[PDB]
Amino acid sequence: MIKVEIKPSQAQFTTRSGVSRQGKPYSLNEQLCYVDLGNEYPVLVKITLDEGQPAYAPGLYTVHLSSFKVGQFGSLMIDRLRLVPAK
Repeated sequence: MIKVEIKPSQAQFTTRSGVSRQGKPYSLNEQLCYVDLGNEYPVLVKITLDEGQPAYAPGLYTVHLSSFKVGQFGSLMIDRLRLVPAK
């Protein structure tokens, strides 16, 4: 479990439907690169939704280390480029 600090500056959240788009069944809601853990201020870490997750909480959120399928995919890639767990 890792923590992120998705600031409200770009914390837009659009509820995703079952099928928002034939290509992408769920809408994307990415914010910025923020993590509550690192050298000091939010390090550069995005909680890439990757349509596998919705936007959650503005300001502060947590990007699970297991914020991706492990073993089932083998990679934390499912929709697009994803960042490894912050630490």
